[PDB]
Amino acid sequence: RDHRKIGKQLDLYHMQEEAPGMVFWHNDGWTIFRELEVFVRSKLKEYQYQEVKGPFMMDRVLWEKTGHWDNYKDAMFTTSSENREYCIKPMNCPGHVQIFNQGLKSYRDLPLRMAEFGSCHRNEPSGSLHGLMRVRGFTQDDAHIFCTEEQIRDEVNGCIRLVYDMYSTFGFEKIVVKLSTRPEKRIGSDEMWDRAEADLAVALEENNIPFEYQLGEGAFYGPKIEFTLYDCLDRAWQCGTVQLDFSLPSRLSASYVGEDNERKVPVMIHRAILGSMERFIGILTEEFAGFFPTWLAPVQVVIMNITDSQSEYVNELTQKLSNAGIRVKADLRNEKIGFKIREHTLRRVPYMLVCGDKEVESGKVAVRTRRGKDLGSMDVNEVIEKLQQEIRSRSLKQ
Amino acid sequence: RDHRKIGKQLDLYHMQEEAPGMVFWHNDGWTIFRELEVFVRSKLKEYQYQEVKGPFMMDRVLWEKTGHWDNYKDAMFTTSSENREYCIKPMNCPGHVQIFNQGLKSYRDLPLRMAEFGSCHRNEPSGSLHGLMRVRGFTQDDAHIFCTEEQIRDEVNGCIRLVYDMYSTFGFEKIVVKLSTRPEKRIGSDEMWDRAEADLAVALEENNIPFEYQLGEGAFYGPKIEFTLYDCLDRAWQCGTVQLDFSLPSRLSASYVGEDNERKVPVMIHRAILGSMERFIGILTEEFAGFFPTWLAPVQVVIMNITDSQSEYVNELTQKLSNAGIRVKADLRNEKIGFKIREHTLRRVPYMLVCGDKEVESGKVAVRTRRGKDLGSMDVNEVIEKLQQEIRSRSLKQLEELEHHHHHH
Ligand SMILES: Cc1nc(N)c2ccc(-c3cccc(S(=O)(=O)NC(=O)[C@@H](N)[C@@H](C)O)c3)cc2n1
Ligand SMILES: Cc1nc(N)c2ccc(-c3cccc(S(=O)(=O)NC(=O)[C@@H](N)[C@@H](C)O)c3)cc2n1
Ligand SMILES: [Zn+2]
Ligand SMILES: [Zn+2]
Repeated sequence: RDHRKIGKQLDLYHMQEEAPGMVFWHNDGWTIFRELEVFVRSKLKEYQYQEVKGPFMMDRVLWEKTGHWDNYKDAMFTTSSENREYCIKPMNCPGHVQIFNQGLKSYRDLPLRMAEFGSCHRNEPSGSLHGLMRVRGFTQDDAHIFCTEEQIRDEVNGCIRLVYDMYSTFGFEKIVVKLSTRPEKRIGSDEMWDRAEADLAVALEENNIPFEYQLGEGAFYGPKIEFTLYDCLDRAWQCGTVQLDFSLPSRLSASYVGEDNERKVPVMIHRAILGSMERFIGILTEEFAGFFPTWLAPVQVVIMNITDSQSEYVNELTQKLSNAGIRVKADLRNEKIGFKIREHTLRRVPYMLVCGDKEVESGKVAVRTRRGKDLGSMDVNEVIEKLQQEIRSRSLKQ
Repeated sequence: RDHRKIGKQLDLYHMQEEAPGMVFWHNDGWTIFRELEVFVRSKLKEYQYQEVKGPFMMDRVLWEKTGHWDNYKDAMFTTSSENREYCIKPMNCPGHVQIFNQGLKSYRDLPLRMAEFGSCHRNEPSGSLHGLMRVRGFTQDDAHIFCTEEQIRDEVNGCIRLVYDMYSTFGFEKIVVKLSTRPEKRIGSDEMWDRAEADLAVALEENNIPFEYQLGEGAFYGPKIEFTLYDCLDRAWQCGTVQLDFSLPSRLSASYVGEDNERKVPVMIHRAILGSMERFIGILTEEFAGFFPTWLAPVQVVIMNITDSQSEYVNELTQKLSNAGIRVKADLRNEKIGFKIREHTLRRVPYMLVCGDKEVESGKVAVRTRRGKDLGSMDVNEVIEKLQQEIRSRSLKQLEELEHHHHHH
């Protein structure tokens, strides 16, 4: 099952030829995107990240300094104003360094972990575009960690642990790791590349991760660990990535005062855990075949009446569920109850609550699921507490 | 005092010449921006809005169809790929209509209220840029409501109610209101403009809102109610706006099946309540002189020790307040208590919890505020519950406080 077909059926998003590779998130798909942002934020809270927002575009001059112009030119969208040329950012790193560069820094500030849900644009050839997997405008759950050489091992280990921690929520059984080494066009010395590739290879082995080399596929600024997930057709897609950069901070004049009073350039680790939100949503859509776990489901509960005799009770329950923080809708249409149930089932709404006269008298609800399971009559507070528990725990099934 | 000065003082954001009019949001300014998004979302929910995201760019051909190319050329950034020209969006409306246009719509689907925190770029001349108030890249708390002619009154009224509801949280109740009428360069017939302008005036009148006309200041596609807020120099900034558009939906082939199975074109109401997030933060910054309400404050509480002896205790408390959902920092430095209070007052931190030996003993904290007020010792759990309530109610004013700092009484 193809995320593009499911995305249309569940009204998640669309794309059009007036904007190739550019996603229009509809309400329900955007709800998924936002829930993923909430999840990421909760994880970055524990791991102590800042969260920032950089500018959408910056002077071409700045992208010339980083090496992006010489090593990344063809991917970049450019625009002009008042005789100055700007690049729409294809990466968030240079903006993060700009923010790091505001205010004197010392060893006391390191490791400084700086995250952003960063909108990137990369001008992918149109013949290479595919659904949500390969687009031109996407958002990374990005971060750059500024640290000392002595902190590299712990900080890279932290990124690796974050990947497996977050991925375990979604239950991925196939996670293939690649180590992508020096590409033909690059910055930094061969010596720097030797150290950076060895640091990543050793980090993988210390974490007991079998990996394969992907020769020549590293970033222009540094080698990359890539966490690869697989779509329905078993095509490989880079999702999480951890990269070691001994070059950009220097090109952008980043420095701090060390514990020993020597002013030094910080090491920068680049990482994304999900990768791009769009691609990760494509993956989840296929992985679950549109049956999103309850915490991610655009609409968690639909409550239906049999006739308008139960309209008032249905409205009351809907407000009660909604105030409990559940994404709930009332379906009060003059349609047969079996017509309503089938519609919400096909929409993959996890839970459907049916209210007939028996339910109104008892203060209960008849509960069924999108898999056709019939949970019978349940008391309203019990369904609320069960749902709240499954949402709060981000449970994989139930 | 200017929001740009306070912005530096509180490390909210900065700007550089490498990106004129593009904001770099630091952690603490982004915290305020994010909390405003949460607040607006709470209202989108209550008022029954979808929330969507349109793409940054779309073909110039589409922008030509709207009348934006003729009427809005100067302000648009363009870029190209594979011999096709794209406009970076200056508004979110055309993207919303593209979403509406997916799948057959019926009168049953109306009113359809579609919100977006919509990132816009407008190529403002560099000479007229001004801090956060006038930038090139900004985010509107935007929405378009697609409705029938019979629904206009209720839907415009709903937007007006939403403006006063949201502004009341900040203590803005006496709002200056203008009705901006047809500009010299416009689309749509005189008849359509007469109607749209009357509809907005009747809505204001029905709501007992005094207003003035502002001739020729309407959007190219429709007239605008404008809600003005003032900065420290009493300069008038457009914040909230509610607009009536009988032109764009037809230009972009929007339709729905009416009750007699006839094809109809939806009316579109545009509105932003805060305006742009950047401009609204600038306004709040100046209005409160950086004394943001606790729910918005980048750092809500600072816990400080006197000597090394209380460091262990402060850390326990910081962890405890942090698990309770409060934005809290520890200040463990070898500095005098008064030195710390002055710093965190300049940082506008609502509450400062002072921990000496006697506090370690009794499991309590000595509470001070950024307004110089000594609130005595309180129990940790008492402080937590009171902060939680101040945050959840989005209270304008602090514990035991009559009047928050605000420039306009
Ligand atoms: C053209 C195109 N289309 C997509 N759909 C894409 C989807 C995802 C990615 C992608 C996502 C995360 C990371 C990277 S990366 O280039 O390997 N790395 C970076 O960008 C780093 N600067 C970042 C992790 O700090 C790339 C890149 C894409 N590029
Ligand atoms: C150039 C520039 N710089 C800013 N800082 C700006 C800050 C805010 C605004 C602004 C905010 C809200 C609304 C409008 S508007 O042009 O009047 N109206 C619209 O854009 C409508 N399409 C929308 C409300 O649906 C404009 C426009 C700005 N333009
Ligand atoms: Zn990066
Ligand atoms: Zn609009």
